[PDB]
Amino acid sequence: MRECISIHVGQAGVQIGNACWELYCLEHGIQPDGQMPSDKTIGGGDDSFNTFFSETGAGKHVPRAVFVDLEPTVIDEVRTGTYRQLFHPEQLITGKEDAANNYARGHYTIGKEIIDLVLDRIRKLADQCTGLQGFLVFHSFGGGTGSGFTSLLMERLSVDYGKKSKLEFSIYPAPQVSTAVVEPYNSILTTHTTLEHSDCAFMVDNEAIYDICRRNLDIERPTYTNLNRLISQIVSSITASLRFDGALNVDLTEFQTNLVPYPRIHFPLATYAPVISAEEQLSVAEITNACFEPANQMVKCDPRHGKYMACCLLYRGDVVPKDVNAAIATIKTKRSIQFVDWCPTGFKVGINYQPPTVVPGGDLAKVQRAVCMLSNTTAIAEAWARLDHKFDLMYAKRAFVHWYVGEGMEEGEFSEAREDMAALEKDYEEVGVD
Amino acid sequence: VIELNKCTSGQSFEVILKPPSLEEIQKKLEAAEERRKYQEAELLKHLAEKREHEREV
Amino acid sequence: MYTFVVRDENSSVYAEVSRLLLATGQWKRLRKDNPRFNLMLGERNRLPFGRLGHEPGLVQLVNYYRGADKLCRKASLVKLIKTSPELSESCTWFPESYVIYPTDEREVFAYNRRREGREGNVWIAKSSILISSEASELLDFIDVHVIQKYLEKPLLLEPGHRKFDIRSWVLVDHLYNIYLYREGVLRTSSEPYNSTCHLTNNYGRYEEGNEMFFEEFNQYLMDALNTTLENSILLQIKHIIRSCLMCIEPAISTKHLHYQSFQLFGFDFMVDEELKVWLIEVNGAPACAQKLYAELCQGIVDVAISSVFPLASIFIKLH
Amino acid sequence: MREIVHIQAGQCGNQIGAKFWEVISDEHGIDPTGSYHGDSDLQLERINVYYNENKYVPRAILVDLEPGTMDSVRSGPFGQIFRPDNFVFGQSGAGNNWAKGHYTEGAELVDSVLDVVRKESESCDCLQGFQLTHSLGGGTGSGMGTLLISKIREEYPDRIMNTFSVMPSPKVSDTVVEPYNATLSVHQLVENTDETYCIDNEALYDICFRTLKLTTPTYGDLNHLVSATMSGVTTCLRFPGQLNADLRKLAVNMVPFPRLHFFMPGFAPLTSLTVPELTQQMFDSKNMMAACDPRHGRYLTVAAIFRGRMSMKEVDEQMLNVQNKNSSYFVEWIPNNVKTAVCDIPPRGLKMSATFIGNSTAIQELFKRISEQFTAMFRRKAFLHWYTGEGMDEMEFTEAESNMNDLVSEYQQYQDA
Ligand SMILES: */C1=C\C(=O)C/C(C)=C\C=C\C(=O)O[C@H]([C@H](O)NC(=O)/C=C\C=C\C)C/C(C)=C/[C@@H]2COC[C@H](C1)O2
Ligand SMILES: Nc1nc2c(ncn2[C@@H]2O[C@H](COP(=O)(O)OP(=O)(O)OP(=O)(O)O)[C@@H](O)[C@H]2O)c(=O)[nH]1
Ligand SMILES: Nc1ncnc2c1ncn2[C@@H]1O[C@H](COP(=O)(O)OP(=O)(O)CP(=O)(O)O)[C@@H](O)[C@H]1O
Ligand SMILES: Nc1nc2c(ncn2[C@@H]2O[C@H](COP(=O)(O)OP(=O)(O)O)[C@@H](O)[C@H]2O)c(=O)[nH]1
Ligand SMILES: [Ca+2]
Ligand SMILES: [Ca+2]
Ligand SMILES: [Ca+2]
Ligand SMILES: [Cl-]
Ligand SMILES: [Mg+2]
Ligand SMILES: [Mg+2]
Ligand SMILES: [Mg+2]
Repeated sequence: MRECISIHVGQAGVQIGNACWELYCLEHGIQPDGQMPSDKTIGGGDDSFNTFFSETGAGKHVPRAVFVDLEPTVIDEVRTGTYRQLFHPEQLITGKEDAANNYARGHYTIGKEIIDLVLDRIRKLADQCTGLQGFLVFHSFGGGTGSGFTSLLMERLSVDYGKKSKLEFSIYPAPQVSTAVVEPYNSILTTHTTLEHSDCAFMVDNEAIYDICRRNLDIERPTYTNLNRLISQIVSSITASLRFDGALNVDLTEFQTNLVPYPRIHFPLATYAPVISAEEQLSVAEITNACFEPANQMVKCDPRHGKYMACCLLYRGDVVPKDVNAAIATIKTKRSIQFVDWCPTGFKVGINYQPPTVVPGGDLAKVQRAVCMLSNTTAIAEAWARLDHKFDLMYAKRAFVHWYVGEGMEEGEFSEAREDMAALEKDYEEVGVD
Repeated sequence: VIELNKCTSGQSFEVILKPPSLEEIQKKLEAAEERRKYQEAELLKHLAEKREHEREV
Repeated sequence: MYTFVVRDENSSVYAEVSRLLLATGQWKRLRKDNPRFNLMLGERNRLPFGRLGHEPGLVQLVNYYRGADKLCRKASLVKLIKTSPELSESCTWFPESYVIYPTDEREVFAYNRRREGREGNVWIAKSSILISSEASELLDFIDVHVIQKYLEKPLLLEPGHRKFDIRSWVLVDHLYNIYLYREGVLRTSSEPYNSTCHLTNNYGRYEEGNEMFFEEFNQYLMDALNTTLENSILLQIKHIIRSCLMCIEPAISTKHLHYQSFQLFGFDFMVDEELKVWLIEVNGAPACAQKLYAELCQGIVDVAISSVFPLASIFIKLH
Repeated sequence: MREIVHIQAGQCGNQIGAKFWEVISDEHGIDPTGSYHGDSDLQLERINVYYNENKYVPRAILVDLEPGTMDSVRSGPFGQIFRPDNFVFGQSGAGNNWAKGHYTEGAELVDSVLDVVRKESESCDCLQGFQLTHSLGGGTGSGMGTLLISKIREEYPDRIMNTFSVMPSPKVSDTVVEPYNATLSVHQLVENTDETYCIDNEALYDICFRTLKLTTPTYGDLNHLVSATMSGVTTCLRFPGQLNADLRKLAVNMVPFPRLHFFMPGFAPLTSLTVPELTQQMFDSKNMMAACDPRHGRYLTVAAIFRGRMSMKEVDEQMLNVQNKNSSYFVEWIPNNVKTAVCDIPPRGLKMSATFIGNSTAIQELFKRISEQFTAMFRRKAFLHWYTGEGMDEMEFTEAESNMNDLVSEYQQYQDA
């Protein structure tokens, strides 16, 4: 057993973290006070769920997590909410004044002053680990904290935990819910500074989640609470292999091995099904087919018009291999699934037999079987092209640049970040198009 | 179908259809802080010039 | 009010659609890089499909199918036919073809089989032109091409012993309905065929602009060959259109997609002297014969655009 | 990013400021004695932004160079809610003269104002910044107000400075020298505010007269509009929500270039009631308060605030409709430049309302009008003796006119781009 530390940065990171830990408690039979009656080893152990939870003598199961935000109102909701007793104050870090949607403010001006405290709190968690595998880092692209503080943190984690893996869950900006015109800037600045430091990053476009909530959950105007419940299901599907017994994706290194053959192209597409409203049960073939439908993806884009480098199917519930194989056969003859020439055309499959857990009085119906597909396709680069074009339109007139320069950033950091992104778009193109 | 592993909690397998520095960070942050300090000193200088004109009027 | 942008200034078809849309009074043309459009009349190359369908509250439509290039380049059509089971290596209505790079089907280019069998052994090399009965001429010339069997027995129009090709215009809407415009055109040679007179791209003598329309070809087929255009030729044309377009549909359909596509294609056919129709080419960005612009362009507006954006049949539907 | 400190200076500044505090006190359930007597938790959640604490006192400093208007304020409806020490006034008046406000009488009082600003700032947990209400056309709000801003920026250079600035018009005018005082003031604002809401008195007048059919508007009727609009544009600072929730975040979303921070506010409804009606009204020039036609320029950025119980779905729809309809008036090189917020609590007397804040290049028209009225006099040096007798030289006027014409050109540049 090797531990994983989760770090939740800024509003989106923290609020998604609170939804994930709540769901993790429900999947593992951990109560709000941290008690877990099914755990028969009091005060410790090396079960699979101990990757995510430590234990106290009194039998409390404590998330291996840190929450950081540059203003206090989000993390105060963690301190007073349902799962408050899970956490101790050292895990919860707040400043007084936020980054005002400005990467430079998060990274340089305020980042400089709180980074050491954050690293101390993470080290207290690291020191209780026998074999820390690494970090899962949750943040927005668009916020000043989620963008600017995260990139600073990622750099300092490479320095202090050089052999450790780092995975991201990153919220890509969407105008129907975004709070800042400058989000493209923030997204590009943080992607440029973080790219060398992250081994695998799962991007979730708020646009896609919003649309799934509207179309499949019949919510007219999704809130963050609705979005975060859905996001946490996908996150849980991805981390299940670390927290339950299994032979697939059982450590963070294997995420890279199995999904990322080229270090810069480390952004797998997640597709999830089924999403059914809590106000008619789908077969293995149906849910697997649904993984090739753009409407179920976490980022809207067209995989038919790129190439796959890897594909992992993560099932939960009543699924047996024979049904998976028959469904793969079917779908191969109906669909445009082209791998690059230097990778095998194939699927890694994991099945966990416990169905998905739903949050009581959530929007999501209980199902008998669900699947998350992680595919590393070049089609996800469509999302980089969208953002880069937005960046270009504003940067050409230097709109809003003075805000960043005024926090002590140099203007050349913009064009350097941008150039890095143009080389990324070109990398995807070379891998992906004949 | 390769690498079939089974336990009580599930199973996993593979289907193949076809083969083929602290100091540099410190420095960057401090250079930015120095640029913030410079722009602030330029501003206080300009404000001081205004105070002088006020006194002259 | 609907909004549209124009990103291809040299499209005669879309210049006319543009003009028609504005005269309804219910469309506004936006600047070409304004993202708030309902309709993109897109550029021919590197149309940024990945920027479509991300505008909250705008149903967005574009006049090209992404992936349709597969059908509409020489080498990639040949590959599509040879590698798709529903079309196949043995497809009866597409002339024997090989992709030749200056993988390469040089060795597979069957030339010797025919030489040895005393059969007509004339081929045509082209890309995206040389006609010869000698392999090394064609291979030399090419040093991405296709070498395709040249049809030595074309149907010849009388008077003047002369070759033609048939251009059919097909519109595929957002629902993947396939509409064949009921007016086609024969592009004629006006030089007698001698085995200039071989490529159909004395000019003007038999018909205005070396364009014979369907009314006159049908009359000709009746008088000289005792049959019709419908029976002798259009059954085959419709079969081929449908077979080609149904084959790529899973690759290009916009049915469950966050943006929608339509496209106008020009199919080019040859007719041999047994009244067998052969596909030669599919054009992704056709123009139209001068007299047929207004009718076709209106039809694009009714069937591809107003279908998705209602205001306040010239086509045969291939089912 | 909690507390704001409010400053109101001179007659106009204190008359509109008094009304602002009246209206927002009613919205937060605060009575004239400072006691909370409301129904909803939304009212108290962000109360600390504007009020110190079971009594709630406005974080507000009242400034004048004469006593009269402040005596009226103290006797006025909510007069007793202000902190007594927060009234800072001299005796001598400023005679509608910027030089008296800025350089002579104002200079003698400004230190005592700063003493009180500091005592209020010092008991802030985390001061966001300052909001000033004033006129540009008189002497105290204009000359002393811009003096105050410069001194506040020297002591709090990393805090946001926001003004509600009433711009003079010949048609609703006290003196002929208003253009001179406004021109001198505008060069100060350009340098030393982060956000300025430009409120044209002629616009307020024409709304009362043409639209509301008040056949003889008083300052009181103009101020009633203004205070309603100020209530609208501060909703995001004062109640729970996501967007523009503090002064800095608002600036970062609204101000693409530092000097172009002059906004046109709007209110709907203004009719002598559906989401489509609000939405169309809030984008109509007749509902806007700077007397500039937005169809004559381009929006850099817009914030739209809806208040009341309404369908958020239909709000998103209407907001999208307006932009996709008149997309020619939004610069294409700031993507997604219109942001919409919705607060559940409606203003007094209305089931729903909307407030508009536009950063439009058309605002240039307001600066050009002032510029022309300045020149008409300044070319004859008319009325200058009032300023030179306080120590100023003609060169300071030449420089202010130049600075204002430079602002006008900078707007023009982005209008064409
Ligand atoms: C101040 C009001 C006061 O002193 C006089 C009274 C009793 C009412 C004034 C109403 C008023 O100004 O209403 C304005 C519009 O004329 N109202 C409408 O357009 C109403 C419905 C339209 C349907 C199509 C709107 C304003 C400016 C109201 C403000 C809100 O803030 C408080 C302030 C009270 O009135
Ligand atoms: N999915 C989701 N997105 C969120 C959430 N909160 C914020 N966002 C998105 O995150 C972006 C804004 O960044 P935030 O995380 O709020 O900002 P921050 O990290 O707190 O940074 P500052 O407030 O500028 O200090 C936008 O694109 C939002 O729509 C959340 O709970 N869930
Ligand atoms: N296999 C074949 N046998 C006989 N003639 C052929 C032929 N392939 C091409 N041709 C002749 O050559 C002409 C031009 O060929 P092709 O269709 O390849 O060029 P092109 O791309 O310019 C047509 P378009 O303008 O329709 O795109 C055809 O119309 C026909 O006259
Ligand atoms: N809207 C409005 N304008 C006012 C009011 N009182 C004065 N004005 C305007 O303010 C300007 C005069 O400045 P004033 O505030 O009276 O002078 P000060 O006391 O020296 O700051 C002119 O443009 C007047 O039209 C008021 O209550 N409301
Ligand atoms: Ca245990
Ligand atoms: Ca590393
Ligand atoms: Ca004195
Ligand atoms: Cl290490
Ligand atoms: Mg935040
Ligand atoms: Mg062609
Ligand atoms: Mg006065």
